[PDB]
Amino acid sequence: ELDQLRQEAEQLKNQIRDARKACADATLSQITNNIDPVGRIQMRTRRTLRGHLAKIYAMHWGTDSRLLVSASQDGKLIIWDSYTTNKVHAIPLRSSWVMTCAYAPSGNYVACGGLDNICSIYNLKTREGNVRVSRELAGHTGYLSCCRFLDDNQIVTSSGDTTCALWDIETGQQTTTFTGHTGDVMSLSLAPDTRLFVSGACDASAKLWDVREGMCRQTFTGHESDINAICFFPNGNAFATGSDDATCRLFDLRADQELMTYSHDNIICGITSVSFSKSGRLLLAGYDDFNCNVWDALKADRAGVLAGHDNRVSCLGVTDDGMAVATGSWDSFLKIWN
Amino acid sequence: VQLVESGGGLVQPGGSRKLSCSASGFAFSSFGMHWVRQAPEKGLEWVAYISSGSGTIYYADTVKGRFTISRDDPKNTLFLQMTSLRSEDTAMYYCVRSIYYYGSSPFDFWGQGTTLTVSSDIVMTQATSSVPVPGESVSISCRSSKSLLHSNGNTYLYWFLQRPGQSPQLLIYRMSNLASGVPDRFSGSGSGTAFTLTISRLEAEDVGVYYCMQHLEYPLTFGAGTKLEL
Amino acid sequence: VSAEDKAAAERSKMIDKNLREDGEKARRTLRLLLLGADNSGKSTIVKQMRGIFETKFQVDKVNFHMFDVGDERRKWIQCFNDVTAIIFVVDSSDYNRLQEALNDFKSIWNNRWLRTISVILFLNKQDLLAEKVLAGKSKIEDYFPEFARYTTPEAATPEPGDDPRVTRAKYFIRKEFVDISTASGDGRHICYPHFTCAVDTENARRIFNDCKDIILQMNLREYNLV
Amino acid sequence: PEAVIVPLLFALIFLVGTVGNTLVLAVLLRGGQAVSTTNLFILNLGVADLCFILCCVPFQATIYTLDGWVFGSLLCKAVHFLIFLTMHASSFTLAAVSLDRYLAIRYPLHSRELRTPRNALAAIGLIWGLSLLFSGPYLSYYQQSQLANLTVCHPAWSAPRRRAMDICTFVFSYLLPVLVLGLTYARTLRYLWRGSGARRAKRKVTRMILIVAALFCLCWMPHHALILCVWFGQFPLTRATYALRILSHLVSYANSCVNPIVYALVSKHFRKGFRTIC
Amino acid sequence: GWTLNSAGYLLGPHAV
Amino acid sequence: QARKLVEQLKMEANIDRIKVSKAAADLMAYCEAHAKEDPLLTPVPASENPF
Repeated sequence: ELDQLRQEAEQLKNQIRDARKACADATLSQITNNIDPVGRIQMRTRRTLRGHLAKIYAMHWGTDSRLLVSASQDGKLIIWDSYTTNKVHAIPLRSSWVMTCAYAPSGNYVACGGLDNICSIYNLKTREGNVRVSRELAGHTGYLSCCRFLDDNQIVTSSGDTTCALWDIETGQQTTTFTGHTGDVMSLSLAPDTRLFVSGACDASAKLWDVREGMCRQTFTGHESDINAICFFPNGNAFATGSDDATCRLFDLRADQELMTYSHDNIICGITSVSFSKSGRLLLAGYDDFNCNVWDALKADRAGVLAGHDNRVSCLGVTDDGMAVATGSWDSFLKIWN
Repeated sequence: VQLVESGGGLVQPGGSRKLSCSASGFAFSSFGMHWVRQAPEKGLEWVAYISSGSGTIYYADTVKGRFTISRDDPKNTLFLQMTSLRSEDTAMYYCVRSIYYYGSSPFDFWGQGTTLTVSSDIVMTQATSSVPVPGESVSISCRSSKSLLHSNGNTYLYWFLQRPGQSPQLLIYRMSNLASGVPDRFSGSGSGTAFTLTISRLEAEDVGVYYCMQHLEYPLTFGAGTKLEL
Repeated sequence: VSAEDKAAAERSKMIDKNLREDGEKARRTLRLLLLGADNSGKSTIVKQMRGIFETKFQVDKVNFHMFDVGDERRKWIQCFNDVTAIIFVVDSSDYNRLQEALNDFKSIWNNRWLRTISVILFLNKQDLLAEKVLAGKSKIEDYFPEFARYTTPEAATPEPGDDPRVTRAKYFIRKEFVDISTASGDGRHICYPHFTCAVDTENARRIFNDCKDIILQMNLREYNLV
Repeated sequence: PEAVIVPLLFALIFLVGTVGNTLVLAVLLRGGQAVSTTNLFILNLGVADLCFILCCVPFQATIYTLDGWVFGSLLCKAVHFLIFLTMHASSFTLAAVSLDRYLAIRYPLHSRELRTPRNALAAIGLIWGLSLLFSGPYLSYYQQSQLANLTVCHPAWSAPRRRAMDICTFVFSYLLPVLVLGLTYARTLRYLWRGSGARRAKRKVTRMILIVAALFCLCWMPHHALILCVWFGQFPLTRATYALRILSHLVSYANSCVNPIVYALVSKHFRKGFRTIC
Repeated sequence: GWTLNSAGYLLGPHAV
Repeated sequence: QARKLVEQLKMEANIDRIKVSKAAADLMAYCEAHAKEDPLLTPVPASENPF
């Protein structure tokens, strides 16, 4: 009974491993070898956005790429105008402990969550000239880690109880749940089609979930420790993950296998937050060593350093148009680089 | 939201008067406030402006030195003090709210006006005064003395509609954006010193007078207005 | 800048003034963190001085917050690294799970992001320990063989009115945690041990003194004196 | 002989102090250190005292080397006004740092209410006001004239009045801040002394406090002592007295040279800020 | 090497 | 628990797959076809730079 089930599971796992090993014919480093390197890239602090009184723990750029929402552990949710260093709004949160932040694609709502297990949605552009809590989505058992919008009505939230959940804002209750992870789901990212999303947990593995049917499609394991952040390739068929292994890894969707690993002997610190560029040629990263390391997406060579922060960089964002990159660190100042 | 103003009446010239406006349904501390007068035989024209926190206070040229504006947030009230009024000062006074942040819609709500009967500037022109017109698209053209295009790329033109015996309501802010609740039929397009307002599928209760305002710099200037009749 | 832009700058200045006033009000309080396991009287000790639960108290006109989150705390413990202290309460009477308590203290003490966050140790349930060591049914040497060769350190003087066996047992338990703390302390963050009971009422004065010492060390560090 | 070592010594002092103080100022401005009472007081001491005293060193060097004043009349007054203004700001900021240290050591929690950065800026304004009050008449104490056939910059002040200002600037600038540091650090050391790591930290703090107090006493002592010798004893004119004058000026500048090192640059925290700015 | 300038600068123009 | 795991493994076993070379080529083609629209890789003029 149990022995037969274990044997069948082992046989299926070995079959999948053989299938993915047989599909690996040529390394991507061997294909893009004769491609001109991006060269050394220097980016300066164009705008420093001061006004947070505690460590910034999340971030998000608006669809317009002009307004960015920053969540910090002092209980505020400032919505900066990035061009002019202007604070459009300053939302005081019910609970100081905030670990995520999201700005809706339409722009009307923001969302924040933390150790309170509740994802709060704030409505911004309304009457009476105030931002007020619209829906306090509750139902997660562990701490909330990353919340991301789909439309004005649907949200995806990953929690510390080894699960993700797709909520309807109007109903206030989960419409879909995704389970199967063993450790805390520490990060989340969507796809341009908004039909699939990849989530990384502390069991040193990532999974690909489907929003509609709610069934896992692929699982990726190439990491030795917890995946502290994940970002998704602009194409829609790949993504990149950052662990505490001091290594990034580029995974793909169709071939179901790791493509490259980004690492350097000099860096040992964990990776907090990863992001791509608009084209996908360049891959930003953020490290615990109080700076950022720029890695080419096709050469795995350190293309530059963004050493402007005093404490560890927490969140890392790239605008929709790709004009600038915003790095928010525990120094309470988040900077714009270009 | 409601704005109700009390004051006015038959006052001999040279006297002193106070108008008090009370606001309900919104946070009064956040919004900035405007006092705007409209003569019985003339169009709208700016009078005074008080900012949130009362940090900055602006007065028109005509009423500078003999008018005062102030606000009380805990009481949710606005006081306008008028000294040594003139014979042409008889008008209807409106209180207008405007919030000033990126993407905001200023002048969105106009309070109910009072009545007060007595006993350089960017010149804006509206060529048409009364246009007879339902079911037909109507275009109203407003000309500005100088180009209303700042360096940052924001054009500052606002369109206001006044219904017969009713306070004006904001229609288009910054010449492109449509304020909340404004029907999709209204549209606005133009460039510096030449702006248009297009109305499609006109129906009942759509008539009124349309005023064009510039917010490029103080003092604010209103247009003569275009009247629409059946 | 146009009129709208100067007005937006004024609104931003008002927002920043409100933020700075709120921050000045918020920085006045000393935040803590309550950590422990099952059968540890963290609930009792917090009730005596009274997702995430919070208690608020104050002593000498100084305000404190004590947060406790209701395993695998290696992730959410990143948030509590600006706290002035971490409060660690253990069931020193229990011998079966005292070793996993030592392992937990190793986990928090050697944490990467708590590299400068001092810890306050409360060896709770001291009277249960006294009655257990008087009963003699359970021996510490059964669970910890090195207890047999351990002797009470000199210049101890715990308090007048306990048996030598009780003092020996409690001092051994304290020394285990102290050695774990001092293995890799490096002087950035230190451990404050205390023998708390279920009925003791002076559990806020101890925390006040410990927070005062932590702030004194931080002030010494900022003045470049150390 | 001396003519080849004097300008070299003054240039050496100028270089070491200017480098150290540019380091301290850069770290305290944009080393990531946010505004705080201790940062404001250390920044004030650094910039004001140290940069301005060593920026005014070259002119006294020209006094001792160039045989005659060459900077005109506006400089012959403004320079000495700045010298004594920033000596006073030095001593006052040292006293302020001592009192601030006592507040932040003895009352770690309630001083936190008292020692807001606003009160720090108020105290900085107050010490500058007292400094500008005290170094006022020095704007006319030194005047230009023609001695023999050559231009000179010298005290143009009646001997009683000149003596009165010498006594007043000595008593205030030296005695009052030295009294304040001595008393305050004595009380702080008394309170601190009433684990191996705790003993080591207390030893380090005691050593640093002793070093600071000894510096502020010993470095400015010889200059004021020599001036008092001039006014209250038979002070001869000798190559020995010329060496003593050079030594007094050198140690007076050495106080301001080693203040950035002692207050800030010898702590690993400040060094980490410096590594970040690099 | 007490120059006239320095000897005056410490003493004063009255008795250089 | 075992039944759910074996069912998931059986479901994941039957899946269309593409050779790593083709996916790599597609990634490179997408990367190079949009290299002109990236203002981080190709620096933007200071006059045209919003920041």
